[PDB]
Amino acid sequence: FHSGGVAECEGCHTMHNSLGGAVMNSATAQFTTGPMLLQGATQSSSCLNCHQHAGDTGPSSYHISTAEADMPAGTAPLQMTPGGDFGWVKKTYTWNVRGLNTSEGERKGHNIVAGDYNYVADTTLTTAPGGTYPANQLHCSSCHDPHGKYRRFVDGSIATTGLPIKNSGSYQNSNDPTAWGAVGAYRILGGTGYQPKSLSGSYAFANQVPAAVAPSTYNRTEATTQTRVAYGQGMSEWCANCHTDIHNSAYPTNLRHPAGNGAKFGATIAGLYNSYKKSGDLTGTQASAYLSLAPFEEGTADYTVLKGHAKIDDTALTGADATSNVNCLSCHRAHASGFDSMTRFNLAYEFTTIADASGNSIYGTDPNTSSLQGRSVNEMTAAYYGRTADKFAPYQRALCNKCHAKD
Amino acid sequence: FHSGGVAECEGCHTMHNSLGGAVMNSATAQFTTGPMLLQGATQSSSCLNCHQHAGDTGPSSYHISTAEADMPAGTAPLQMTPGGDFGWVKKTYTWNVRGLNTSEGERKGHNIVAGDYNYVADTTLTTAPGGTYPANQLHCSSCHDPHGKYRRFVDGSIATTGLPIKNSGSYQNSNDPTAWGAVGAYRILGGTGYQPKSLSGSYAFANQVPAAVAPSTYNRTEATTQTRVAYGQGMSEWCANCHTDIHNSAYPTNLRHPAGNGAKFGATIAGLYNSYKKSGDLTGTQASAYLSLAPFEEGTADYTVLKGHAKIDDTALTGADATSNVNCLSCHRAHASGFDSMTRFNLAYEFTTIADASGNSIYGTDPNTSSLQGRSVNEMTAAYYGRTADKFAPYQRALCNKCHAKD
Ligand code: HEC
Ligand code: HEC
Ligand code: HEC
Ligand code: HEC
Ligand code: HEC
Ligand code: HEC
Ligand code: HEC
Ligand code: HEC
Ligand code: HEC
Ligand code: HEC
Ligand code: HEC
Ligand code: HEC
Repeated sequence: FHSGGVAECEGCHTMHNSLGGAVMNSATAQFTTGPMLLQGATQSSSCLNCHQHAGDTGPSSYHISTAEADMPAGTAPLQMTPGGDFGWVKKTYTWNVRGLNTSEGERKGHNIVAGDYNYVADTTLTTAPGGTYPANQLHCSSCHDPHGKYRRFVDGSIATTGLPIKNSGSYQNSNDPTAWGAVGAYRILGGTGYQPKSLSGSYAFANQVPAAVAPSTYNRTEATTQTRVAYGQGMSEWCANCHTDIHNSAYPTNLRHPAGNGAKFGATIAGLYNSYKKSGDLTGTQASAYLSLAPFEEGTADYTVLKGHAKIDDTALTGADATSNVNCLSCHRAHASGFDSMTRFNLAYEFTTIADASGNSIYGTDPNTSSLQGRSVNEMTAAYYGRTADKFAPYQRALCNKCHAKD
Repeated sequence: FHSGGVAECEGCHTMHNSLGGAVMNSATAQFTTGPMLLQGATQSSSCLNCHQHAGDTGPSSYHISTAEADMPAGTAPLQMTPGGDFGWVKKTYTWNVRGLNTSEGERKGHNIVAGDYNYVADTTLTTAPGGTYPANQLHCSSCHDPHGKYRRFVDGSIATTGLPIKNSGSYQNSNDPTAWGAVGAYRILGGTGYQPKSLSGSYAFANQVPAAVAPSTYNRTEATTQTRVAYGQGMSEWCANCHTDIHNSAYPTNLRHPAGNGAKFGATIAGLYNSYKKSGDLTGTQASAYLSLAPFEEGTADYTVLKGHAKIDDTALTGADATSNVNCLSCHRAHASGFDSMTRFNLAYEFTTIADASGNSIYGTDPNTSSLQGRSVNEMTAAYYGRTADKFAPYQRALCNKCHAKD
């Protein structure tokens, strides 16, 4: 559809809301289209009309959210992207240990605005924490560039114009940009000047598009092999481009957890990342010890090495480096994850698992517990992207001790 | 929260000092956390933000200090732990018998550093008496391990890694360490190599974690039954691990009061411990004669016997043994006690009580006396953990004649 840049130009837009007499999208009546001539009531329904295919038997191809008619109150959202399902924003859990605990769905993700799909905007976070960016204006075109104008050339520069776009910058089986044609940006997100016309403020992006290489055929379970995304240089600065006061390139002279190009691993931290396998099983290696729940920047922009370190198979499970950096997106899965702060981690209880009597592991036996937190064992399994009770310690503590071994 | 080891990982730390837009701890402004990313101005406010619940009607659950808004100048701190309240460090008493006497609150406890709770560091004791350990650096993580790394295995060995942690080593209704999972240390204190990263000296712990079994539901008055803590082997050596020159395993070849594994009771001393009930009432027995104000090591590490001799009820009031040792923590309650040298004893006046005219006992009638020492009778009662004028002799001398009968 997109193929690096702008797409089939009626795929998202519509001109008269009519094609063969029929309404092109029933959210608005015929002979009136909607906002910015799009197919939908908002700027995100024109994304969610072929993304979010209603009716799924697993994470299929490129979809990023699951229809509400597919999920009851007993199952998890059924698409496993590196961004995660937006269906997690409509999950409010109530478990009754020593009182009650409400883990509402507002805190689990970016509440995009989509009236026809009941994606209500975030009510508690009225603006972005860090900047002045509104949450009643956040759409899918608010951080992605829907036209995909941003290119990359043979010298790695990124420009809004010049040589035309031939394919996507992600997907390691892509092509290199030539002297006659450019390759589009990684996951066509805007940068260094991007602002939608629908915004009436000084909300211009001032950070470049993040260099990374995602793997093709990425919607998968991670019970067998892990999804390695290259995450090269500018992911933390791009997340800082709208959450201004959050990133931290200098630790400590800000007293925030470091995230940026200057947020290097120590030689101590990189050894603790490579050693950690389970709780107390500090026997890991440089190679064959990687966790997608805590990635790192590997802070170069050499796309040959980035396509080398981007593989669906386990042939590229190299661990940390002393010169490796810290992502924003190390914790905080990008779209939504279902863990009350959009993080990849269960941080509301002290150990993420339960050992059943003869000591193998489970996630629990009952939603009304403190360890499992008002959900099924299948929903906690799918929240860890199909990672079952094994690959973890039986009483494994919170997974953000990966690169400190504070166990 | 902790459950033997490291906890809900945002329970003490914070990453951006923001959650739902609001500041996670108002001692530091938003988008800057504090020292070591903790919730508070110091490393102890991140302990005292859910410990020390402001507003109490007695010793409730697990709290260790009382808020200053709960105590006037007429009442005592209201939590009775085996460590004692840190509120006792802010009690300066002035009684005017033949001049005046100032019993300042610096001498009554470990002055931890907490700027938001006005716990000022100790000014007279600049370092630890016995070592070179500073008092301007003492925090709750300075003698406890805040991550609780130290484990114990099925063979009683203690290691920093190996099998993971499932529960606390204290609390006699705990579980035994299995071949698949370890039990955390007694009262998660560090040992044999513990040193915080915030210290820039050679202050490494070289003594093991003390073997003991504390009783569950311990915050209580002791007007009815006593709180028996097992206190097994290494409490005196662990207190020696930072107060180096103080402990004494060989008496006399040091001329200090003995405290250690080699500081055994004599056959004379163990008989004097069992005989002492009150002043002059030397009629006690082996069984049914125990005082929590003067415990002993019972110097084994057999945790079955230690959980046997750890009971809130009076079913385990066995007295001394000829092979029993002497704690540090026999005198000197651990956190703070309010007796000008952190001891469990009133050692500033010759008899701890007053007989009122027809000879029953009181603690006094007036703070401006020598027997009651500038405090209420209720504050002296709560300083003895709710022990009233009875259970004592009417003119009972200083309680450290328990195991000598030097009355
Ligand atoms: C100028 C006054 C007119 C009139 C009378 C019509 N158009 Fe358009 N049109 C455009 C595109 C891309 C489509 C197909 C997809 C869509 O509707 O968005 C159409 C469709 C129609 C139809 C119906 C055809 C059908 O199959 O039902 C009719 C009757 C029609 N148009 C009439 C594109 C454009 C424009 C592109 C910017 C312009 C201008 C117009 N049309 C203008 C007109
Ligand atoms: C409106 C509902 C949409 C749709 C249809 C998509 N997005 Fe996003 N997206 C964002 C970021 C930072 C990434 C990259 C994360 C990573 O690579 O680890 C993505 C990725 C995607 C994909 C590719 C699948 C993937 O996980 O890589 C797709 C198909 C996709 N998006 C579609 C950022 C955002 C937002 C930032 C606040 C917003 C809103 C959206 N995306 C919205 C949408
Ligand atoms: C990389 C540059 C970023 C950005 C833009 C954000 N984070 Fe974090 N975050 C983490 C945790 C554990 C929480 C919840 C508790 C806490 O704040 O300590 C958060 C919270 C946020 C928010 C606000 C959410 C809210 O409910 O108010 C925002 C806007 C945010 N983050 C942005 C954890 C981490 C990390 C773990 C080590 C990493 C790295 C980052 N976040 C990085 C970023
Ligand atoms: C910062 C204000 C804290 C907090 C919240 C706690 N401590 Fe301590 N502690 C120390 C020792 C040697 C013990 C065991 C004493 C015994 O078992 O007899 C304890 C015990 C505790 C407990 C359990 C309650 C109890 O009395 O057993 C709790 C909840 C607790 N602590 C919390 C030693 C120290 C210190 C040594 C100088 C420092 C400082 C602190 N603790 C600080 C704190
Ligand atoms: C880089 C991909 C980013 C990460 C990681 C996060 N963001 Fe955002 N963000 C924006 C707004 C207006 C909000 C409030 C709306 C809402 O919360 O639904 C947020 C919120 C978050 C949150 C908190 C989610 C919660 O409700 O608890 C997290 C953890 C988060 N964001 C992480 C705006 C923007 C934005 C503007 C165009 C960008 C590029 C990003 N955010 C990027 C990231
Ligand atoms: C085993 C639990 C211990 C007992 C019993 C005592 N200590 Fe300490 N200690 C340390 C410092 C730096 C000081 C000076 C700071 C201050 O006094 O507030 C102290 C002080 C004491 C005192 C005197 C209190 C007074 O002001 O009169 C007593 C009676 C005492 N300590 C008993 C340091 C440390 C430490 C370093 C990490 C450890 C493990 C201990 N102390 C342990 C014990
Ligand atoms: C609303 C304006 C959006 C946004 C923000 C995105 N899409 Fe789609 N999309 C479609 C298909 C078939 C694919 C895979 C094939 C391909 O990428 O060429 C995608 C992929 C994406 C991506 C990933 C691109 C990358 O470089 O990896 C992104 C970021 C994305 N989309 C965003 C199909 C449709 C479609 C109807 C056929 C509609 C409408 C949209 N997409 C709308 C949007
Ligand atoms: C600051 C880093 C600290 C330190 C040094 C300690 N805590 Fe806590 N604590 C909390 C709760 C609910 C309990 C009882 C339940 C349980 O122990 O699992 C405790 C208990 C302790 C202990 C005793 C442990 C033992 O093995 O007996 C100790 C030594 C201790 N704490 C030290 C709750 C909190 C909490 C917020 C919910 C905060 C923050 C802390 N604790 C912080 C600290
Ligand atoms: C889906 C991937 C789209 C395709 C294909 C095209 N457009 Fe688009 N457009 C899309 C969105 C989600 C928005 C809203 C942005 C906002 O400001 O809210 C737009 C907007 C426009 C605009 C408005 C001005 C601007 O955004 O700067 C114009 C003029 C526009 N689009 C033109 C346009 C053309 C010419 C396209 C085909 C070659 C085209 N769009 C395709 C989503 C999508
Ligand atoms: C409260 C009980 C805490 C929890 C839960 C976690 N941490 Fe912690 N941490 C805590 C304190 C009081 C301190 C200060 C120690 C000092 O040196 O002053 C720390 C410190 C750290 C550090 C610094 C390095 C070090 O102390 O050796 C790190 C890297 C750290 N903490 C990591 C960490 C992780 C990964 C945690 C959750 C799994 C975690 N901490 C929880 C108190 C508490
Ligand atoms: C992919 C790496 C990564 C993960 C995930 C991560 N951290 Fe860290 N953390 C680091 C690095 C690197 C440092 C900097 C160490 C240094 O400066 O020596 C650091 C520093 C810290 C510090 C300050 C320590 C110091 O020495 O000053 C704290 C506290 C901390 N992290 C907490 C956390 C918490 C809590 C989590 C779980 C939410 C977490 N981290 C997850 C990599 C990580
Ligand atoms: C729980 C036991 C315990 C308590 C409390 C205790 N002592 Fe002792 N004390 C002993 C033991 C055991 C010895 C060693 C006796 C021996 O070596 O024969 C001893 C020895 C002594 C000695 C040396 C006696 C000798 O024979 O050499 C003195 C003096 C002394 N203690 C004073 C005190 C004082 C003063 C207090 C009150 C602060 C006190 N003790 C509290 C147990 C205790």
